[PDB]
Amino acid sequence: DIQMTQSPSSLSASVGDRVTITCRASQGIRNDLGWYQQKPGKAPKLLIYAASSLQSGVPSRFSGSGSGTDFTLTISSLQPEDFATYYCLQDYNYLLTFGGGTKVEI
Amino acid sequence: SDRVAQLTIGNSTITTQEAANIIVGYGEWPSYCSDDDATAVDKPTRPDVSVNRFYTLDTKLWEKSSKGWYWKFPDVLTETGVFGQNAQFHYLYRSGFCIHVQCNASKFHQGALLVAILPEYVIGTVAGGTGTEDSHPPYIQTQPGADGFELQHPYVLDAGIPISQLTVCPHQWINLRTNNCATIIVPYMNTLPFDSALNHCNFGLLVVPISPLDFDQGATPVIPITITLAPMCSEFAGLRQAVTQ
Amino acid sequence: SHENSNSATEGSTINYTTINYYKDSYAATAGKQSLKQDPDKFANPVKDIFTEMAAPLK
Amino acid sequence: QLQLQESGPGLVKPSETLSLTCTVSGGSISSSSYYWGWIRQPPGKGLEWIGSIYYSGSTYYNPSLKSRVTISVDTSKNQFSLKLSSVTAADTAVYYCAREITMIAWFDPWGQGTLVTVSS
Amino acid sequence: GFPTELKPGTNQFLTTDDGVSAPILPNFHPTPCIHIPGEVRNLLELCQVETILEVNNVPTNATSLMERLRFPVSAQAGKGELCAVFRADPGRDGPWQSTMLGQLCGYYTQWSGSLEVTFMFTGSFMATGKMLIAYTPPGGPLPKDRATAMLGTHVIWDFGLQSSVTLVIPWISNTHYRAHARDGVFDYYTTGLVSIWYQTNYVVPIGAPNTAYIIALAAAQKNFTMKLCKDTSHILQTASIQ
Amino acid sequence: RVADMIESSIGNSVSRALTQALPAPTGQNTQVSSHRLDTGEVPALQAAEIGASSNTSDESMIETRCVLNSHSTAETTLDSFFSRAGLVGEIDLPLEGTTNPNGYANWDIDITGYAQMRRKVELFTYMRFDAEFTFVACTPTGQVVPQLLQYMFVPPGAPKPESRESLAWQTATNPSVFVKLTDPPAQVSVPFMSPASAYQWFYDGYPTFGEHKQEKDLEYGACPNNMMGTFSVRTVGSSKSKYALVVRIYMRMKHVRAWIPRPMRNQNYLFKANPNYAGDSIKPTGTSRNAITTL
Ligand SMILES: CCCCCCCCCCCCC/C=C/[C@H](O)[C@H](N)CO
Repeated sequence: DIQMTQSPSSLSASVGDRVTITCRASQGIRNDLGWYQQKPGKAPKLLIYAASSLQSGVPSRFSGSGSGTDFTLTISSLQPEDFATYYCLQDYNYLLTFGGGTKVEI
Repeated sequence: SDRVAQLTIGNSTITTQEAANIIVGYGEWPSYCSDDDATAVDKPTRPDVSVNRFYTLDTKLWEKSSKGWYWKFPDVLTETGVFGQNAQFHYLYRSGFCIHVQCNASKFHQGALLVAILPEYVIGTVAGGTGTEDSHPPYIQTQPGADGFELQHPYVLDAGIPISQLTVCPHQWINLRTNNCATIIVPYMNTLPFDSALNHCNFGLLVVPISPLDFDQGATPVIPITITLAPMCSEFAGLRQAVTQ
Repeated sequence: SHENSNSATEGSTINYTTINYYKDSYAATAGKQSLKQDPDKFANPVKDIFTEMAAPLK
Repeated sequence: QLQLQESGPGLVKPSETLSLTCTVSGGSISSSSYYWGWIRQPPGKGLEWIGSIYYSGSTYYNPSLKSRVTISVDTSKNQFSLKLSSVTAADTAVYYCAREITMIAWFDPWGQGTLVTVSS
Repeated sequence: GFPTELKPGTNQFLTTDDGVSAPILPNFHPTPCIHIPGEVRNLLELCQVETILEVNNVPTNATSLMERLRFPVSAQAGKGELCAVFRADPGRDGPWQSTMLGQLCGYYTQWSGSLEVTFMFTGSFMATGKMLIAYTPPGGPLPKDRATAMLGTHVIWDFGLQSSVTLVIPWISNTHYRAHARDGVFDYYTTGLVSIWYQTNYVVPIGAPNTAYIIALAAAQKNFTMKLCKDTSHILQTASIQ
Repeated sequence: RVADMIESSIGNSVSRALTQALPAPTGQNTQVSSHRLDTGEVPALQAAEIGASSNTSDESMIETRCVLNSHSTAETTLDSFFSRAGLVGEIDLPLEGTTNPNGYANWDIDITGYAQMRRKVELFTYMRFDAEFTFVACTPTGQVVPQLLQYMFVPPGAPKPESRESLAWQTATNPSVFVKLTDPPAQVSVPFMSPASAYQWFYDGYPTFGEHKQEKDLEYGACPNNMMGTFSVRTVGSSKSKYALVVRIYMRMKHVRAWIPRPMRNQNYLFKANPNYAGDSIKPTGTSRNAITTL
């Protein structure tokens, strides 16, 4: 199984700052990556699919970039409501694997 | 009618079915030097059937992480056939070219491949990376013969200039979904009527995958790229003994 | 006009309009270069031309 | 709009047959452009997709769990169920059932989530 | 001799002055000019040649620089998803800096005429799909969704045997020429925004890659012109040449 | 009778031009266009693989009004883009130091010493032009002093001066210019002096035959047709000048003819007459944004 490595495993930022979290696979999926947010004790929420498509209802401050090996999720202005754990999910060869998960807290 | 083509020259013929149009670099066909342009007085040599023909140099493998390759013209032919012999025996050479790059794949393969002619393609080294070394490229890198050379920094074309603007020179694309070959006719481009085929490289052929090759496991993994080329209106003058460099 | 034609644009299938005060032509002014244009030499250097309306590949 | 709300026993001691049942409300399970996946999350750890079921019965299992799981779909009652055989201590977790679009890394909407602990 | 009066501006050295100078070599004739292919008479001939537009100017690592020459198109959820967006003003920092048109605009202050961006689909032959490529004139913000973008100028591209489409960005300006747009008051000269959306999904059969790439190539139309030549703020070397 | 020797019987030497230049004094006008609901004729679809640029126009993509465009194309000609004097040389004649300390200097002629003019001229492979050179002499502070300078153009093969007393400064045949620093700048016009039909900023080859070893790699790219001699400057006197001097040399082209446009330099220049670049500091052509979907 191709395993995705995320960076960093934790963060600490302020409101109104840009938070960048990277997730890079060993091999190339080239768009088969999505980004999910999860508040403590709640189900994951689909932020991004195809590594670039903003899910309807997700604020435009969330942005997915890149393709192939490395992918990037950026929050242009971190918000108090954006304290959560973010995962990257790859779906290659019809087998889906989640990332390590980064706990973004203010 | 416009996708099927046949290029016949000398004793050679190339047939293609999934092809684009033919590009005549700068809108001019190769021709012989006129009496007003010429300066050398000895009568030129025009073999015209034994040198003006298609030669197949060698084949590269297009992998999913290829940087791209380049060849130097007329350096690729300085050791192949009667043209190579003429270019070694004569001091002065002149000719245009018809380059034909071939790359075929299934309808389930994808990838794009820019094929460009860059006149006076000077190669620049990395200057030791930090930009302090007054380094110069070795002889093998400037004139790689018929094997070409694998590009190290395709984005700057190994010369500090952007590949994105390389489409300003005579070029075509090999788009595996549309065509499987590219044909470019280049006239003789030089500030002189003749010149040496051993010291001066008139232009460089570049083959750079702009869109990476892709396919699913189970399809053919080996996608070759074959370069073929025909000298045209070849002229040689200044007969002497043979020299290779 | 008994000044020798020494300019770097003598011939050139062009017609300049230069001012000169010497017998050497290359010492003249720049003049007005001809406003001709051959864009297809680079934009459309195809052996077989095709119209805008037609499908390029057939 | 679509909603998922699964049910299943909260206590499953080892070597039992852990079984869930996810029902779909406000929509049809018989849709040709959606799979139905099961996601497992150990307490305090990350997520781990288990397997997806197609309304025609086709399955895609996790290679780590291709033999110890069974995902079934009942189109009559708009439901799908997961059943785990030979449960161990490394099986307790919170489980979710999600709607999936293949080849896009899509999982939306999700369920409320059901947490099961392996204990006697 | 002949009475004369010297006026203001004598002894000055204007670099753009076009006058006669003293020749250093009397009776000198240059080497005759032979015919050379590819002569250029006007710079506009270069502006009407398509060059790759770096719409995907996200990556900057020295190894991922070539990924700027194309942007991805993938299977989506069939909800009119947004694919890419860029500004349409060629003299501005951004994608257009990758084109010969952009570099030449760097040397001129004011420009005019219609632009043209050709997108080439470099995916599999079995891959089908439809896109909506929309130009939004100035004033209108970046469209939030396909419905808002559809209200401006736009074309609907269908992937097929012809693997390229042309979006003609027409000259829609209040002024006859445009100075290069920039952040600040000079944003008054903005051209608008080019967006790309999914008209339908990107559809492939089994065994074809789920992701393809589009290569954008920009150029100028025939009503294009530039004026007020200047020095480029495009490269700005930061050292001396040894 | 041989048929094939008669069939050709002629070297055409025509260079059949697929295209010709037409007069384009102004950008083309726009014609009125209306809606077209048709089949078979689709001007919007192209084939970028053919290698040609799109022939699509405004009239076929939108419904356009008639615009009578009277915008001149005169300023984008070569004689408008290159006939601008820019700094190409800077020579120093100080009183103390290790550079040109003996009141004279030699400067081999080359446009590739400064980034601006170099990048402007690199746009083309070949150029043929007549130069106009202007010399602006002053002190490092820009002060104008009463000093007499001699500028001598020494073509290749002529004796270069080794001292300000050198007999080479007699200029029996070499062009020379005597200027007081209080006079206006010294301006001369130079013809096209290359042995070839045009200067070439890119010469993919070696000037000499033989084996090409690493110790001679610096000969790669050296075009003797571009080496037009040296410019030697001295303070006219048998005694050291009492003023520290700097001479800035500007050049504007005229009667310009260019061939083979090239991709424009997008990396910092490192050395003269080679495309060398820093491999560890390669940079994108333009600015970079955060995401392709956001501005
Ligand atoms: C009395 C002083 C006269 C000054 C003489 C200056 C002569 C200048 C030589 C002609 C102009 C050369 C233009 C550039 C040619 C070559 O490409 C460069 N040297 C190489 O980069």
